[PDB]
Amino acid sequence: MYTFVVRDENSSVYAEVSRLLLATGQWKRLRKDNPRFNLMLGERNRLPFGRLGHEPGLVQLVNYYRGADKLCRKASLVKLIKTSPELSESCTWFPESYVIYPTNTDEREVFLAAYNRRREGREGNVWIAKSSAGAILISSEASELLDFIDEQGQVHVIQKYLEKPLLLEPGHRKFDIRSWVLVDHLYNIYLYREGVLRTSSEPYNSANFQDKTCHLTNHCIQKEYSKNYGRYEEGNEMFFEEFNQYLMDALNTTLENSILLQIKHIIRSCLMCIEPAISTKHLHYQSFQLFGFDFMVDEELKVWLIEVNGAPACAQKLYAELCQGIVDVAISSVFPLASIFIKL
Amino acid sequence: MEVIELNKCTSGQSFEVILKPPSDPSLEEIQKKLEAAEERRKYQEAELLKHLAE
Amino acid sequence: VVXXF
Amino acid sequence: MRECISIHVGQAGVQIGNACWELYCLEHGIQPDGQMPSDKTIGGGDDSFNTFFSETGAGKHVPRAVFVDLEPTVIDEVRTGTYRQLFHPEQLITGKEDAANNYARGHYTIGKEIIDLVLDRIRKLADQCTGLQGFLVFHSFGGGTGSGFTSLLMERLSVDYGKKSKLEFSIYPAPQVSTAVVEPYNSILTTHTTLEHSDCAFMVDNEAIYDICRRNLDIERPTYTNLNRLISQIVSSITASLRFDGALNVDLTEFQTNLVPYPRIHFPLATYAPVISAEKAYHEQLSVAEITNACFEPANQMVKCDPRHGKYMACCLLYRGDVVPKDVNAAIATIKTKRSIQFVDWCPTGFKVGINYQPPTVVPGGDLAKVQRAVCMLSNTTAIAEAWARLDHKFDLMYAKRAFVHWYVGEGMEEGEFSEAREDMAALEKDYEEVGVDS
Amino acid sequence: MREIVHIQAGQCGNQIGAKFWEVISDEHGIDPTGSYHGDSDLQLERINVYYNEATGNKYVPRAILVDLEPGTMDSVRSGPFGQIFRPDNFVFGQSGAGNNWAKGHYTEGAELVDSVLDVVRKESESCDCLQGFQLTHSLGGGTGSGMGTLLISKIREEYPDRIMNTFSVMPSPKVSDTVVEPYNATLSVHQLVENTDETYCIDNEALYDICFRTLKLTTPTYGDLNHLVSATMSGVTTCLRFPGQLNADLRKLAVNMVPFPRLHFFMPGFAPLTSRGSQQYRALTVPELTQQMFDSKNMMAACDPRHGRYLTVAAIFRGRMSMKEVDEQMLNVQNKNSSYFVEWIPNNVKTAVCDIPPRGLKMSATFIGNSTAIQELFKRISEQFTAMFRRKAFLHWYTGEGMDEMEFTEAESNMNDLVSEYQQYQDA
Ligand SMILES: Nc1nc2c(ncn2[C@@H]2O[C@H](COP(=O)(O)OP(=O)(O)OP(=O)(O)O)[C@@H](O)[C@H]2O)c(=O)[nH]1
Ligand SMILES: Nc1ncnc2c1ncn2[C@@H]1O[C@H](COP(=O)(O)OP(=O)(O)CP(=O)(O)O)[C@@H](O)[C@H]1O
Ligand SMILES: Nc1nc2c(ncn2[C@@H]2O[C@H](COP(=O)(O)OP(=O)(O)O)[C@@H](O)[C@H]2O)c(=O)[nH]1
Ligand SMILES: [Ca+2]
Ligand SMILES: [Mg+2]
Ligand SMILES: [Mg+2]
Ligand SMILES: [Mg+2]
Repeated sequence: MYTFVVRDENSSVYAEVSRLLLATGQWKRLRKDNPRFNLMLGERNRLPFGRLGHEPGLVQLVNYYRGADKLCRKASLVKLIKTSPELSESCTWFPESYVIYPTNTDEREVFLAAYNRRREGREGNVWIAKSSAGAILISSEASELLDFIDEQGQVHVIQKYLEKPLLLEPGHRKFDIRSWVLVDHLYNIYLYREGVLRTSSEPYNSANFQDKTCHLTNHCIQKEYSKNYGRYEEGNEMFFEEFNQYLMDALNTTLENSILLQIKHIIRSCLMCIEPAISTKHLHYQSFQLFGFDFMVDEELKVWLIEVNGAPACAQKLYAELCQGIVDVAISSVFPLASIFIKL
Repeated sequence: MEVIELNKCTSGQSFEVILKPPSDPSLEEIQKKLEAAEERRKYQEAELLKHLAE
Repeated sequence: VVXXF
Repeated sequence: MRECISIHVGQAGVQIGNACWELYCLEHGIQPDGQMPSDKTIGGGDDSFNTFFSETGAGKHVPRAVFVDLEPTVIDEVRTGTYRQLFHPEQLITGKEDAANNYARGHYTIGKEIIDLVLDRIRKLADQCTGLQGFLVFHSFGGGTGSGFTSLLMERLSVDYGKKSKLEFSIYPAPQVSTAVVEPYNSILTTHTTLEHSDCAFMVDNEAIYDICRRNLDIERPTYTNLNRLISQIVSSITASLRFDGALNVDLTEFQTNLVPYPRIHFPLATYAPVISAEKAYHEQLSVAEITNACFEPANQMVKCDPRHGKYMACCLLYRGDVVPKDVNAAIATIKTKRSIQFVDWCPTGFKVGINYQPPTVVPGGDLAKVQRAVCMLSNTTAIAEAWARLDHKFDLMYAKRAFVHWYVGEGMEEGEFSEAREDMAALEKDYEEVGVDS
Repeated sequence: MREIVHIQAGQCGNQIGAKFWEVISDEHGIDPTGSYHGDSDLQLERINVYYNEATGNKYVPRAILVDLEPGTMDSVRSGPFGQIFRPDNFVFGQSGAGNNWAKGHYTEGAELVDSVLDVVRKESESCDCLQGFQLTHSLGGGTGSGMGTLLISKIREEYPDRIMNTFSVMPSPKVSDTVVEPYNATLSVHQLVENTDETYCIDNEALYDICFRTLKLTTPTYGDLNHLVSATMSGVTTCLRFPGQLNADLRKLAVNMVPFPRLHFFMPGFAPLTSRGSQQYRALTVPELTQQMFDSKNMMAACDPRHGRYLTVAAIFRGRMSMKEVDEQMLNVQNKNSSYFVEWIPNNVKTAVCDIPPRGLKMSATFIGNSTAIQELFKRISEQFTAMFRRKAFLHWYTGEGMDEMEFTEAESNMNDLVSEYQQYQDA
């Protein structure tokens, strides 16, 4: 028999994993504050790693890597990609970025040197604002949003907008790929075979920039700010099998070669970089964690890394298969009872 | 990387190694507490022996 | 009930 | 030459004390008689071992030490100990009614009734000291005596010897061997009271040394004797500099200097390697760069915590035995890469190193193999704060219901002193936080 | 904290007191005349805890035998170890208490109590360092119940800083047909809440059920009931009688077991369960000692521990065995049945292991639990009580000795408070 707890109920995913755990007749659930547990589906934030692995005769596992926020928070990821040699500042797959603290270690603004390097520029340049909160603006002239940054108290970061994204037809539409990554206590990097395209509903035009929702492909902005949805793909979620067939009948390639290699590469690069910082190989407790990587592909079929989601939600379709998959690999490899993944 | 202050001997040696620079209560006062507890305790024992006298 | 050591 | 007096308090204090002075005497070649064939400064000396021993005309070398236990059982074993001739009667102080794992009983009740006998017996040793540099206090966090009488003694020494130095060796409690449910009470209570009277304190989680004793010496149910001979090997590595001739950590003042920037944050994490089973006839000889790396593997730490997610303020490497600086600085160059070592932005990101050519001795017939080289790392990392968090969660659980509190009140202590000592600790976790994490 | 003074009051008290001394004497290698004839030296290390020494290095129990009729004590003196006891420490009257608490506590007992305290004092001065007192008695009769609680109230007065421990036999209709026992018991409980630090709740309902169901004895005798008590008492005091680390004196035990001054009523368990006829050729496995000692069938208190929550637990293992395996099985129960332990007392289960096993077994386990389920016992008595008191039945035996209805109402009231307090912390 096994014992587990839960301290994040607002999590879509582990609500389902908790559901599936109780369906095995071998996992009893304890009160969120019982110390004598085997597994911990801890809280997104403030997770007390200091108390794990100090219960005699209890093997303890958790669904977060302490130190993993260094890769998932925006300003941290940037600082990580330039400060970490394994990923040179000269990074082929990560857009140019600089960390930005308001007027209230400011990288503010060796950034500006880059803009005037494009005053000599006929290469158009446009940079984003995007933030800790789900509430973001985009324009060529820098000064405009630097005010928008100095306005609010949060720390921000600026990065070049990909002005020539791959455009799905019919629709002339923008999109981005979300891939789900699982790292176990051994630090095996597993990739879920199923991915999703967060497609944009309308055509992509570089004309208008203010709240134009043909720029952003979030589930929240496409449902709320558009009379356009399900025309081509129900849910604006184009799963891989379709995107695969399109790219062949369109550009004569595959998802595997044009995009998936580059994706699988950036994954290995990021996790192996952070690996000695967070690995639980020789710790008194063990860790595992699900990640969600957001990628952007361009018209030359080059893949870029946007951000790393430390607390990712799944596509409704893939819940039953993935949440099942998590238990196979992350929990039951540590806690045995009585493939849909890809090792890297 | 910089070695500094190499102090040697027959029984051992030592040095520093840098990789990057930066970037009360009284004697009586105690006893005043030691007796404030002897009293607080003697009191609670009076109240018991008082409860027992009843 | 009848119960001797 | 500056003398050090070590004060052994309670059951834990006295039993570790034996592991130490047993090991000391094997390292300085002193016999169970207190006789020393190596020494020629008969009657007295200005040698460096004299900082821990005084001398007698008959040629005996007598530990500059005081033993105290409110219970006579433990100290009685010293008296008939294999090493009994060493200590003289005045050094071994014993009561009859112990403190029953009650901090209040040790501090207030039983404590008042012996404090002026011990100080008198410490004074008799201070009056055999030409330039006393200070005190080394050995005790448990959990015990009644260890927590209660210790905090009493420390307060007095800060008065009777205000300018002298006080260093702590403290045993942090682990359920796996602990013998009381209220050890978390006595832990917070004694830390709050003792904090301003301790210059530097070395914490040892019984949990850590237990698992080290299981993992590295293949022992199924480690006894205290197992736990103690390990500890002594650590403690020796800390003190060797005072006892032998060195240039690093040469007097107690240097410890505060090297390891303690913030006076309140004076709990250096000790890591030690190699811990080798003696039942392993042949053991692979771990090189310098190998054992230097082990200093950053949590499994070898005296407290299980993760320095990676803390910052450093200081870091010392104390090598004993066959080590030369070339092999050292080499391995130091290595680890800065592979390992997550962030220092504070107001400290140099470096290491203080020391070598002691005499190698780690081991007790004949013990569970530790003699090794040619060994290291002991003393890192003042904020990751040790994790141990205060552990200890404090356990405290709040029990005190929300005032569980067992009545035992303390009944000794004359106030229920408010609990609140006083916990809110002190809640600041220490904040101080550790302000120093070592990104805002 | 070295010497303990033992006292036994009344029929039950003296019978189990006697059996208790029979048992531990055999464990410490002391013969009926008081000479030592045992192998191991663990047997004599803390012998000074319960025995005194004399000329010829004979060992005399530190025991005071009390009764209001000569009956049981004459029988004990011509009992097996009869001549072992200090002759002067026999203190008896002739009138009897007639199963009346009032006679025991206020009249017939008051007439005798001073003389007993004289022998207590004489023993307590022989003490280099006294811990306190353990009393053995029933709560259902008159002498042990009434005179017993009086002696405690009086002894707490001379030795308020000492620890007061009791082995108290709770009454059951399954064993006694005396109607007034619920009166005697309720009155006694009020005393015990106030004036003891530790009380082992030995329930005759449990002991009878154990004897009849598990041991398949169709006509259980007192000797059968007491064989169970004897075993429990040996086990529970083992951590006191031999060298050990945990709960090694009465004060420390109290501090580990008692989170609140009033809730000091312990639920003893024991394994393997044995009758004097049972063979017990097959020693149990460590996992078997554990699953049983937590099993309600092995509880001496007749409560269902699954109805409440453990505040604290001591667990004592005896005999040569894998101390490694003891910890795993102990840590297993805690982790398996974690809901039944209160969360707000971390690591409330503590364990000791003594090498010397009990007479006739190779492997034994003794349980000491401060469960909130103990209330069920007090609830039982409370009902048997009110059934009569609401009609003021049989009160004339008590009022006739000087008591008043009000004194009953308050003892009724104070025990109902006890139950509610045990229920306050069961939902925490
Ligand atoms: N490493 C080690 N830990 C010990 C030793 N003795 C006790 N402990 C630990 O210390 C705590 C108990 O405190 P003690 O030192 O035994 O008690 P005390 O200081 O003698 O005080 P009282 O016994 O109440 O009079 C528990 O957490 C034990 O696990 C020892 O010899 N070595
Ligand atoms: N350099 C760039 N090029 C193209 N698109 C970019 C971009 N930088 C940001 N975006 C846009 O940002 C949008 C949303 O990404 P975001 O950073 O909000 O991640 P997310 O919504 O999946 C998790 P959260 O918002 O909670 O942090 C994407 O649709 C993407 O088009
Ligand atoms: N277990 C046990 N219970 C007893 C024994 N003798 C009496 N009792 C119980 O104690 C109660 C009677 O108390 P008793 O000791 O005989 O009265 P006293 O002599 O006035 O103290 C009843 O509940 C009996 O069942 C005995 O030898 N063993
Ligand atoms: Ca000399
Ligand atoms: Mg002690
Ligand atoms: Mg009778
Ligand atoms: Mg008369």
